[PDB]
Amino acid sequence: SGLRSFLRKKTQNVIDERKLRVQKQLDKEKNIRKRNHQDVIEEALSRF
Amino acid sequence: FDLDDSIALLRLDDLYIETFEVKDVKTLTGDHLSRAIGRIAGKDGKTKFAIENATRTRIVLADSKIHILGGFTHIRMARESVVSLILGSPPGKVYGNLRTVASRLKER
Amino acid sequence: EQSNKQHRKANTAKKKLHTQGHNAKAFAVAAPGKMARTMQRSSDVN
Amino acid sequence: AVGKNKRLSKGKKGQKKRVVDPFTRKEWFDIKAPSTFENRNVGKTLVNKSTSASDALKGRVVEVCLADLQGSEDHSFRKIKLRVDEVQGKNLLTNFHGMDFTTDKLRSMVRKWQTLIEANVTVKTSDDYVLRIFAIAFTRKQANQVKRHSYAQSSHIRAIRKVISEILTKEVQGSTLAQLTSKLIPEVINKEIENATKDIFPLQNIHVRKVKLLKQPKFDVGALMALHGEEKGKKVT
RNA sequence: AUGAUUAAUAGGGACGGUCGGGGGCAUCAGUAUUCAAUUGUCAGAGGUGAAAUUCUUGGAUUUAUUGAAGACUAACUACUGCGAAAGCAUUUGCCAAGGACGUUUUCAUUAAUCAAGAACGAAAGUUAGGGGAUCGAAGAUGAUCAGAUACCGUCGUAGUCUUAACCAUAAACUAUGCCGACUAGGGAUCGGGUGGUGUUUUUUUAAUGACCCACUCGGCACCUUACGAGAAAUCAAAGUCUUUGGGUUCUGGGGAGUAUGGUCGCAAGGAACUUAAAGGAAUUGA
Ligand SMILES: [Mg+2]
Ligand SMILES: [Mg+2]
Ligand SMILES: [Mg+2]
Ligand SMILES: [Mg+2]
Ligand SMILES: [Mg+2]
Ligand SMILES: [Mg+2]
Ligand SMILES: [Mg+2]
Ligand SMILES: [Mg+2]
Ligand SMILES: [Mg+2]
Repeated sequence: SGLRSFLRKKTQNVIDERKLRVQKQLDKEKNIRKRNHQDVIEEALSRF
Repeated sequence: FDLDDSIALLRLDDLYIETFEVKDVKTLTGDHLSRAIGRIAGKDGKTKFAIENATRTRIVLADSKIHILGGFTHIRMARESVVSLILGSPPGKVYGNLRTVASRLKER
Repeated sequence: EQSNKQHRKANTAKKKLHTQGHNAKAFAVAAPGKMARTMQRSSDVN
Repeated sequence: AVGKNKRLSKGKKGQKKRVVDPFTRKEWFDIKAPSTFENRNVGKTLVNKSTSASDALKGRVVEVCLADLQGSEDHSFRKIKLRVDEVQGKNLLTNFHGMDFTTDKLRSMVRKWQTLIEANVTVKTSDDYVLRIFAIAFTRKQANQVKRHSYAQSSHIRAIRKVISEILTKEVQGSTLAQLTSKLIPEVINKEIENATKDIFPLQNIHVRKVKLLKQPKFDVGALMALHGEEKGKKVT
């Protein structure tokens, strides 16, 4: 206990935070997969 | 601070916020600093709530940064108890003094 | 309820032998068993 | 403590009588900013009337937010110091003296889980104006990053610092201060630092934190008038 | 010029690109403290739980433009990094050093533990110079009112800094000898390397990054469990299938008092007497 419980709390929060971030990336990649599945001046400047 | 506590600033006209750091009281580093924060909060936050109830204030303990919301006389009373905890006073001794001042607060 | 566990601070039997100016180990008999038998008898004669 | 119970002090014995209101003798003066800024009117100041008034005026420094001078909140967090150099008919002609950020903005950018990169260079303009520039940058995490932090190795930091010093030195040397101030307002310097240091490591919140004026050459009224863009009197009878 | 075998997931050396708040010498910056110059205004400023010394109408405190001195590197700062430990956070350059990684390079037992014997060793402290801003043992002084604020305020010696030597002590901690082998799962991070992939990239100046996934060495750590251990707290070691042999160094056999046929130490100096007592108290009594 003491200081050691507090340090445990921080690591668990970071671990929980990482899970949320990773799930967001997986969700986004699924959207990209679905998206992939489904003026003269501007064309001259499309490369920029 | 909690929203309902923050509303007190709108409702009343004589509530202020006092702010200070742990390093201002004493140069604590490493585990010594972390233990000091735990001493202010106490187990389950009981020490922080004891100060809040006794002095009629609200305290936010953001790492080494302490903010106290309440009346001018009240926040000074809360500040002294917090500072004693930082200097090393055990929570039990601070709790006793809180009971003494808490008694005085009612009679007046 | 504030309790702090006490600090444990740190003359061996060997040093007791050398406490005198001389080394007590260096003045001993060859047969201690014979000595004890003879001391007890001589004490009774005295 | 003005109470009667307060113990008497030695200094209370003899006190000068207040017999003149100082603002009776003060005279108001209007401060004008260089042409590099959109809003020239930057307030007014006061001085004791000449018995001269100009001597107290010269060397006076006033600091004002860029938002007022440019009329846009995008510069709310940046302050510009202007120093009085010439006086003409209650108009105080001022020149650039320095630049700095508000403390609240500086504290906002500094955050945990990232590396703080700060670089400084002492360099002179083509006008022989010696000045010191401070730059600040922070690392950022990529779009697909999963690590909590975005720390950069000291090799990257030293590489980024070298690039920043080259850009700050290059622009100041190949420019006048009036030109240099013209660069500060649109923050083109920061965008240049971004692109140059980018391949080394992604960065965020790249800004020129502060500008100091260490030395000045001989004052030139002719140049000052050109920056601000003489008058006959009226017969008194 | 000429006799032997491996090349140990032993060791040493070499080479390659790295990595580091590792070290020494210079160098650059940053506000802050104190002081000083100029500047505007006028009665307080300071400090405490409350006050008093103290400073102040020759202008204190406060304001603005500067300068000088000596320290120190905030935020970034994290259960992250380096070093044998003590310790080490501004920039740039120089000097040498170093762990890990990569290697189809080299030597070939050169090793482990270590009486004897050697280098470094926080803070404080001793000798002799320098410096002396901040804080500050000692000393002086204000106040001695009130128990949550109950020891505070002002000046401040030695010291704090540095140069050349001494001192060698810390709760100098895993409160835990070293070397080697083996015995569980999990994913976070630092350094190196390998492969894939697609974003940020970008172009014959050159030069090489960031992120994601998988793997692999080395490291600071962490979480869940031990078919093991322990009385227990707990332990990936404090384990090695009922009682015991992988190698080697050191060490052992709490809190209060009582007395002493013992040992060693420890200073300075050249005159009472009253009635015992109502011989009293008293706004209160007789
Ligand atoms: Mg080999
Ligand atoms: Mg090498
Ligand atoms: Mg003044
Ligand atoms: Mg690091
Ligand atoms: Mg820094
Ligand atoms: Mg000395
Ligand atoms: Mg230590
Ligand atoms: Mg082992
Ligand atoms: Mg890796």
